[PDB]
Amino acid sequence: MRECLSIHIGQAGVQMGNACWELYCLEHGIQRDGIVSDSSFGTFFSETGSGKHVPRAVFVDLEQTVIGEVRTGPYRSLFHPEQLITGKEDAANNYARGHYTIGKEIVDTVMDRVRKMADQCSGLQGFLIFHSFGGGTGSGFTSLLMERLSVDYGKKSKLEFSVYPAPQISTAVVEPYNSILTTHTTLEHSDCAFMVDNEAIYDICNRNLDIERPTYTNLNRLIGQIVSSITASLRFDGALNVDLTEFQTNLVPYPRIHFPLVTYSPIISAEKAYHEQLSVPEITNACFEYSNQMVKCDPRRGKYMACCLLYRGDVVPKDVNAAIAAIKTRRTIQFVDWCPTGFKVGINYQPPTVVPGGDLAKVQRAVCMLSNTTAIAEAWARLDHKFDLMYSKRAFVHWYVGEGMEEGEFSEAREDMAALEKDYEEVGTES
Amino acid sequence: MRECLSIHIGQAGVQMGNACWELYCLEHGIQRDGIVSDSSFGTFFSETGSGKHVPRAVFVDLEQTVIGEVRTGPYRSLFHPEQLITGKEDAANNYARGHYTIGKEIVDTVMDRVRKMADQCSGLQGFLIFHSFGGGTGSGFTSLLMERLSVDYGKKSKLEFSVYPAPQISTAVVEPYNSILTTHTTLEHSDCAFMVDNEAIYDICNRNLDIERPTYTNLNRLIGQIVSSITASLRFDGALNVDLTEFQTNLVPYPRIHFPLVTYSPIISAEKAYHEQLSVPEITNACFEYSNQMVKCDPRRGKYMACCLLYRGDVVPKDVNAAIAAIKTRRTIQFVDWCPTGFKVGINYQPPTVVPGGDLAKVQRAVCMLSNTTAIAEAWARLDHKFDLMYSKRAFVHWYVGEGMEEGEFSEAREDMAALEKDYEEVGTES
Amino acid sequence: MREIVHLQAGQCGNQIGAKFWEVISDEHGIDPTGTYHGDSDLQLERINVYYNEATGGKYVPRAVLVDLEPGTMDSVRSGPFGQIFRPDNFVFGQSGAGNNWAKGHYTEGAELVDSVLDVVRKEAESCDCLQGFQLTHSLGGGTGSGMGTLLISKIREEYPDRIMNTFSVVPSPKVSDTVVEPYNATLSVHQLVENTDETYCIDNEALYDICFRTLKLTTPTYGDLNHLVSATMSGVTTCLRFPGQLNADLRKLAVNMVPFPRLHFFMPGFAPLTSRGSQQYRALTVPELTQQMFDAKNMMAACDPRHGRYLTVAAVFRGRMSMKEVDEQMLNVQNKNSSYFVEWIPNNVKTAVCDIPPRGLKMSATFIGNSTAIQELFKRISEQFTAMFRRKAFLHWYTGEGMDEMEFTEAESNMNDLVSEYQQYQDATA
Amino acid sequence: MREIVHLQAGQCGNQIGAKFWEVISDEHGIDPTGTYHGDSDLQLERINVYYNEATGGKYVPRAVLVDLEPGTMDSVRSGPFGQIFRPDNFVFGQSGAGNNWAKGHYTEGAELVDSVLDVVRKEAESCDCLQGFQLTHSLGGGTGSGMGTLLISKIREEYPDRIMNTFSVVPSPKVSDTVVEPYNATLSVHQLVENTDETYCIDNEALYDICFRTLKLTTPTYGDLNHLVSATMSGVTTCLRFPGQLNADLRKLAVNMVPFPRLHFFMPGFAPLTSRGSQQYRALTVPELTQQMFDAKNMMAACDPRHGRYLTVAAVFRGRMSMKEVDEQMLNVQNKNSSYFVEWIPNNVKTAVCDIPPRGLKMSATFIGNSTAIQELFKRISEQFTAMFRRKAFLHWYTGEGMDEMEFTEAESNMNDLVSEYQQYQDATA
Ligand SMILES: Nc1nc2c(ncn2[C@@H]2O[C@H](COP(=O)(O)OP(=O)(O)OP(=O)(O)O)[C@@H](O)[C@H]2O)c(=O)[nH]1
Ligand SMILES: Nc1nc2c(ncn2[C@@H]2O[C@H](COP(=O)(O)OP(=O)(O)OP(=O)(O)O)[C@@H](O)[C@H]2O)c(=O)[nH]1
Ligand SMILES: Nc1nc2c(ncn2[C@@H]2O[C@H](COP(=O)(O)OP(=O)(O)O)[C@@H](O)[C@H]2O)c(=O)[nH]1
Ligand SMILES: Nc1nc2c(ncn2[C@@H]2O[C@H](COP(=O)(O)OP(=O)(O)O)[C@@H](O)[C@H]2O)c(=O)[nH]1
Ligand SMILES: [Mg+2]
Ligand SMILES: [Mg+2]
Repeated sequence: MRECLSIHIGQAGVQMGNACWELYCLEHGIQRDGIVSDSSFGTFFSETGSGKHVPRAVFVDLEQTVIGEVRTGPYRSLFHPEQLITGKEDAANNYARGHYTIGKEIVDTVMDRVRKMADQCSGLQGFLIFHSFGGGTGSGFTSLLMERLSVDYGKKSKLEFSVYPAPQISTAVVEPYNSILTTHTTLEHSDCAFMVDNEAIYDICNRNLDIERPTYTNLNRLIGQIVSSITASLRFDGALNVDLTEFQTNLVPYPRIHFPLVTYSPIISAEKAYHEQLSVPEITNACFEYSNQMVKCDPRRGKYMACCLLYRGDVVPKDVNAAIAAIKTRRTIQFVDWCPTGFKVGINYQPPTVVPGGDLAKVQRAVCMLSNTTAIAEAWARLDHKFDLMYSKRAFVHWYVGEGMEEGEFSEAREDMAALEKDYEEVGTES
Repeated sequence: MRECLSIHIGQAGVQMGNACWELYCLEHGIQRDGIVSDSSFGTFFSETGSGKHVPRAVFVDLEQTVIGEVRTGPYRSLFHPEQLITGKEDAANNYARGHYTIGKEIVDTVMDRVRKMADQCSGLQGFLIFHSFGGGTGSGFTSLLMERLSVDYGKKSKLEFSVYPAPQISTAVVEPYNSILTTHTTLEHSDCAFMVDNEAIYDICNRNLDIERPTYTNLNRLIGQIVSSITASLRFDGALNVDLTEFQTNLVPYPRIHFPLVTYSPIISAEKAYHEQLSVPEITNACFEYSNQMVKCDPRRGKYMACCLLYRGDVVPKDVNAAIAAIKTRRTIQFVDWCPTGFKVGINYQPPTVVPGGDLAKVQRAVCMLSNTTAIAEAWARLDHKFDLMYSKRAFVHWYVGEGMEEGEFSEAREDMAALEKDYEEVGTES
Repeated sequence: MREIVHLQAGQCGNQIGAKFWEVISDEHGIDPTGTYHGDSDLQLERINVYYNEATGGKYVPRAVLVDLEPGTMDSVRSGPFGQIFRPDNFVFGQSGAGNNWAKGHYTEGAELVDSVLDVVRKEAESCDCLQGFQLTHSLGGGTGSGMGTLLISKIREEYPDRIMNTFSVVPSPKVSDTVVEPYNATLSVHQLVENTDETYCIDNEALYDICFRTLKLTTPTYGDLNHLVSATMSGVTTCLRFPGQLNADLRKLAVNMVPFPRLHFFMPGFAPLTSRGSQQYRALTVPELTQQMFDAKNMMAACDPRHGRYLTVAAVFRGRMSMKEVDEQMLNVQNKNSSYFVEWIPNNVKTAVCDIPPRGLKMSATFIGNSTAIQELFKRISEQFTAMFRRKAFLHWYTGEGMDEMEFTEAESNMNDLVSEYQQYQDATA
Repeated sequence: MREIVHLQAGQCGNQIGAKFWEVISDEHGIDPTGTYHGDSDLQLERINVYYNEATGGKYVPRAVLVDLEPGTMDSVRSGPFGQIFRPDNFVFGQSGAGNNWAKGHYTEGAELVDSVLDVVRKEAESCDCLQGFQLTHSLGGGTGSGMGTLLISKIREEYPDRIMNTFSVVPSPKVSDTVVEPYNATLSVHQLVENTDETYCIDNEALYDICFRTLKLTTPTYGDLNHLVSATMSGVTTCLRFPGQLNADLRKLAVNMVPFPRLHFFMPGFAPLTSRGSQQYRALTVPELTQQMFDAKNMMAACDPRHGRYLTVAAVFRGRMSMKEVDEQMLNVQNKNSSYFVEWIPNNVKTAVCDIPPRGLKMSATFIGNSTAIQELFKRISEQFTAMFRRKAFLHWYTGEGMDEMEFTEAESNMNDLVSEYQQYQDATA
């Protein structure tokens, strides 16, 4: 187990990155100035021959505003200045700009850094990519990087965390175009994508957590724990270690179906923690309830195809088997017929850490679930419906066309998206 | 290993010389007053029987302005007054003046000093010549010295550092005439020339270094490190010593192809140093990138014919072999077919020193590369194109003719230059 | 002297081996540094079986630890007994297998196969009379199933005469740890069914049950399950290491246990297993041990033996014993459980007794049974295999590593034959 | 007594010699000042082999240090053992060779050749029974390849009966240190192939490999590589310096090792080489040493011996030994590696044993092998030579020193014959 490289693209990805790297530093004990006041922090950090550890990340954006905060923020000393790549003019929520016109200018600079980062790795498990599914830079430039990375690093894991457009909440008018276009250009190249919706996490903050005034500092901070659970196996020892490539081997039965949804348990406030045991069954049963999943799509509306329970902390393997056995015998919880075995257990010894000032309570035992469910097809369909509803009248096509993109690309994108919907239908039925 | 003599001609060469000699004094610990507050500083210095060391250099110029600064500068006591030869009237950027009319008057005075300098040497490795390829004195008078030195000191190394005209930046209108004329008169006599462009070094100061206000005190100071790396083997001990004559034996396959380009790594600011390991592979890989070479010609556009990696400092021979092995297996980096072996390794123990007030950081490990690449033909061609574009209409020929030069010389110069371009074509192709 | 070389592949194999060598070293009185601090001279009488003696009394176990990723092996170095293994035997790769048999058998592990053989050959030459090899791994994993079978095929080609045992952890019936276990298990068995002489099938589900009820352990960790597996592993080789009234080496067990070459899959067992609460209330005598070993509640395999019949059974006792009691109790089991043995074998029990008991126990026994009930285990895996392969559930990962779909059907057909062969002998002449 | 005079040419030769005399002096218990402070009387029994005794017990090694430029030799003076060599033996020029064989053989070195012979002749006369000369240098350099061959031809003309060994560093296959090595190597070999009786080919690439994996040295410097080369150099001459059960002087090795006069290029080896981490885990016995010396991973030449066959092999042991173990292990290697020796030589191993071990080791061995695989080394150099000379890549430097192009083709043709001769004997009678 050796390096995994994290690429944070766009305002969403970068703001998630600083939350993630703040979490990484605390776990390994690296101060905010990069000094290490033992042998496992090399996966995400490089020792600068002086006791100073540099994160193995490339922060890319087309606007200086977001990366300017990091340069002037508390973690200014942490990051290598050359890694913080920034553009001149934002993508203006336009996929075509982020991909063709302004994206092409800065793509080479990013690849130059990635190659230098990759060369200093004895082993390179893969790439983590943090981006927003809806947006100019976070969706147009990531498609460029996915295409560029694939040719150079074929058959290396390329994980991505994507902010899928919420079914009901939206913060931009042309998201359906941006989201569908990026899906077309990443389906063939990406290995698997962990989907999270802002609306779903907002609901958790109100019901599970007692925070009545959540902010993106809360969503990103909570989302950071998801990545920590996924990469804990690389960075820590424990029974049933789960490497990075085991995810694509287990959670992706077919090449085009690689969009597992995210779930995390427990998520409880400090006051509400005193009244709960939080045993292995207690946390485990929460992961399979609609009230806790981080995508607003209802899992009960469909069937599962694979799951990976990334247990963490003071947990006992026997209880994991017993709790999992109880889940499989539920009639309400349905697993597709052609997959007799759906669970991919993983256990780690390092408990989750407590971020000072956070809204999450100290838990000596936590579980993170990654599940590939056909219910996510209900999310693509709404995106498809929202697309042709605008494209029929050419709602905003002139902006995209003028940026060096052809109208035919819109037709191809939906046609590829239409097949993806059909694929989930085919896999969800058995004789 | 014994004396190498440095001749600094023209404003460019002299201003480079004071930067170089400032560097030499600090390395050996000679104060600015020539006093030595142990056995290897005799290559470039002569002990004046009193504890005062005189540099073994001849500073020649046709205008008192530049040498007047040295006479009144901090190093006034350092140089032998008779060595600082100065003329009355500048060459006025005219090659003919610097060679025929005003050059002929002062040539004898220079040779008188050189002979006296040479006589006091038990062994004379060769001559270093610092000059500007474009200019009156730096290009016209150096041709005289090359012709005069060759007859007296046949088969002795005559190294030269030349400021090749930048492809895009230019500070004089008649450089193409001056540069081509000097090339014709030095091709047969010079052994090899290290080429540097002002535009290329300007780019490094902005990108690699963080200096937004570079000056010739920065270019010359950086250029001084190139000469120090080249002559460190003579002045210091270490595995794989590289004498002065090994350069002409290794980097010059054919007599007319002796124009290696310059490259130096690392070049990093103090602040940016904290975030880099600067291991042997890190510095080595930089030397072969277009972003660091000191000639704006793109190396990737051509093929290499020989290279000499002059490693320096706390370096390990095994890492040198491993790093070099990695380079040779690159497909993008191409070496000409008829040269199975291209690298000429050289390692020295003395680390580079830090010039107080400089823009370069303290590095315990540095590498300097001299490479003979066919891509330099793209630099001669632009000079050739810029020549006939003016000579067809006789843009400035009247100035040159009136100074005792014949028009036919212009035709011969380009014809010789044309063959040189053809030579690089012939060597760059194999069955 | 008779000598064995131990191979451990994957996370499961390496972690079992770590506990196994803790048990083996403790019995022979070896300090964690490798020095000998035992009290009885009989420990060094056959210490050559497992340990190569180095200068200064530092005994080095001849174990080869293989793992395509440094992770698991790194923890072994920092473990309590990490400093006993030879550093050069840690043949670790960089790119770990993604829990797919193809990568650990064709693409990645194939690059590391040559390196492992170099270490093994040196060990084999270090022996004066090599007996056989041991492999510890899991059939559900990628490296273990992949690298383990690749090693088995290669060493078999290079040591056809010698023996090779395989203590293989088998997928549990109810709860699984990996999604794609059926593909790995079916392919792995296709290699073991023809290349190994004896196998000791173990499943975590049975071991969890033993701790839950037979041992009353509230919080069992793999530090506990691997001890039971090690205890059985030590019992099988006790006769080699120590004397006894009636001995049985590895070859003796295989000849008696295996009627037909392809039916070489066994299910182990151990006794006595008693909780500290129930330790006081139970007498430790041969009759009590015999009942527990033949109890279906103590088998280390999920398959219930009562659902099938026994072809051959082997009980290896340890410690001070009475041969008359051993024969009487075996006679009782033979008659009482009349229908649990195939008639066409007149007697099915092969007994062996060793003088030295294990750890602080004064008496112990290890159970080995070649039941036909294990056909149920292979039946379930095939059913799960066909459920996925019917529509290529996860086949693109295997096909992308160089495997061909024709291999999957060949493995499926070969696996189906094994069940049919097992069912044939469950019948009786009359 | 039998006596040898050491010659070291160039940077490579001089620096190897400096480490070589540190090892030799340490074994005989010589203080850096030249005084003797040893403990065993057996050190002075044959100290005449290498050292001329001066007044006051100050033993002076009879080594001739030649270098066309003062640089390298100047550091030797300031080194730890600089004050042991005689000042007059430092025959240093001023104009160093520009890494071209022509300058070091015809123009510059030819002026210094006469001076060197004056020092050598005095040393040769100082001996009572001179055995042979030793030359340490590099084939890729200018002075070493040039001056070394010029010395060899001259001294051969003046000492035809005596022996001359040549420990020559040979260009590495992958990474080179000089651009024009092919020209120097091909010309140098053309001189050695007919003027020297035995050669010990060494390459830095193999030595780097030994340190990397066989010795686990993180930062190897030439202070480390030259020690391994010196260790082998000391082993070859141990029988002269110290007694043993079965001795072998320089002449004995050459007669046994060289079947045909032109096939006198060898590849050395040494054992035991163990990292401090792995030192504890390995037993030091004759069987262990034999495996390592014949291991292709320990050869000091890039060419893999398994790609060819052995014509003759010599293993010189040191320290307390058992002759039966030596014969048994050599018998094992002879039979086990059946196809690694040419049949037309019934037995290929020439053994020798010395009583005294080296430094603090209790047992050591030095390996010498006249493999036909070395034909690969000459094959590569010729291929590189023809690649450059096909269009006169760097020929103007050599032609300007007085050489003629006809010499290059003569050297090329002579070199091609050597490969053809090697290939002829790789065949078998049947
Ligand atoms: N969870 C979370 N989502 C964010 C955050 N910041 C932005 N987003 C999401 O990003 C979506 C819009 O795309 P952005 O990422 O903001 O835009 P971009 O990536 O900078 O690309 P541009 O169009 O060039 O600005 C919004 O709908 C938000 O939901 C954040 O900090 N946390
Ligand atoms: N790098 C560097 N280049 C210089 C420096 N000084 C002058 N030059 C270059 O010299 C070129 C013009 O020739 P000069 O050397 O200035 O003129 P000269 O050698 O004094 O000859 P004259 O024509 O007689 O003045 C300019 O294009 C500059 O690029 C210097 O200090 N550093
Ligand atoms: N009994 C036991 N089984 C284990 C242990 N560790 C892992 N396993 C089993 O190993 C299986 C996973 O395969 P694994 O060997 O980790 O994959 P590999 O590293 O590629 O060989 C799981 O189904 C676990 O049941 C252990 O310590 N004890
Ligand atoms: N093993 C070893 N090789 C060396 C050493 N120094 C130099 N070399 C080799 O010598 C070669 C260069 O030739 P060199 O002898 O320095 O040129 P010369 O001075 O004209 O003889 C390089 O290819 C190096 O590999 C050393 O200390 N040890
Ligand atoms: Mg933006
Ligand atoms: Mg001027």
